[PDB]
Amino acid sequence: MIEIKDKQLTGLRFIDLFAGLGGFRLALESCGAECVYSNEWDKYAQEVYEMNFGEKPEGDITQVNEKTIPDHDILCAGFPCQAFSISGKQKGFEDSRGTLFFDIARIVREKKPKVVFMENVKNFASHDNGNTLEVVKNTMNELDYSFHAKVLNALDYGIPQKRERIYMICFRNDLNIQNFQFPKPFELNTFVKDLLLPDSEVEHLVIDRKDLVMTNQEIEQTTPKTVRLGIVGKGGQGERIYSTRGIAITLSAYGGGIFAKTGGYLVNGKTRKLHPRECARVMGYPDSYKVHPSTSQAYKQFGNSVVINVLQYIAYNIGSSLNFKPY
DNA sequence: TCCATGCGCTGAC
DNA sequence: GTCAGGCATGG
Ligand SMILES: Nc1ncnc2c1ncn2[C@@H]1O[C@H](CSCC[C@H](N)C(=O)O)[C@@H](O)[C@H]1O
Repeated sequence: MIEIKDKQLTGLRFIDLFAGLGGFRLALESCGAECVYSNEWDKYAQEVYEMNFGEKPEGDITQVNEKTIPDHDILCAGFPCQAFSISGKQKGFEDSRGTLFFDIARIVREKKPKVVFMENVKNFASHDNGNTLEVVKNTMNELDYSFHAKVLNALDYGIPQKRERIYMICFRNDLNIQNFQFPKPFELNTFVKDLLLPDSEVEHLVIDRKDLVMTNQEIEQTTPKTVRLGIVGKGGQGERIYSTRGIAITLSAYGGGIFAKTGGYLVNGKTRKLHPRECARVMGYPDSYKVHPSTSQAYKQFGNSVVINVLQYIAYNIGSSLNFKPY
């Protein structure tokens, strides 16, 4: 994550729904905002969240009485994407994990915050011929909010990872916000190799497959894209090796393959998965953030997480708009 | 709400 | 054609 000099969100309160690792909290707090409520039902996610923030999030949001939630100015929610990912069944709203948005609507209807800040996968904008997005837009409009949505790629915001997500920002109408804008992209100057740990700390992650097949030669010039160098097995998900001179592929939470949830990388002549810490760095998490003791749960959590830097730029712009109150 | 891995198709080219 | 992006099942 980066450092924010002008704390645009100072004095504002927000709630951390579907908290997970707490990426939204890190981002909003870096801007001076105060967290007054968090919710997450995963046991292991609750443990890591408590390790880094000192409090346990409330459980299953579907069984929480919205009136119970503390007044707040901004509602943050990176809700479940498994039902919308192109890698799954795309049942969307017909999936038990695809209805959480309505829980969000339910909370908004009661608390009416100034801002609703949501996140999901890129496919959310196209899912079901765009009906899924329209449903969200209309729901928010009927709740008396403006709706701003855009897919952003982490690689355009200083992070060496290809992670395209849809960001949806909504301002309550009585605030008359007409100047909100998604941050503009900029040149990437950091690559996977620059975030790697020393070889002496990841020897155990090295994988030596006899069926490795180099499909491309290692490049010598860094580039803002994923560069596949080869594959193992049939080359499916988790069986693809990439160059550290390029950017990391998107981290997976439920993915498989021999290089499961991180993908494989060519490092100093050897192929290996990424270490939890490296996963934290590709997600913009500061080295001071404590990862969950179970590496398996750590990979899962980062796979589901958001990129801190992208949320920071957006949070700053939300604040910039809320603070423009000329006479 | 355990950990591991071979898929087996989908969306955007 | 090229390639990035959870489910099912075994222990
Ligand atoms: N009914 C529910 N109540 C509370 N949390 C839920 C839920 N259904 C799913 N979740 C949680 O929703 C999260 C979606 S992924 C969220 C990532 C998070 N924003 C980050 O910063 O790391 C997961 O951690 C998952 O366990």
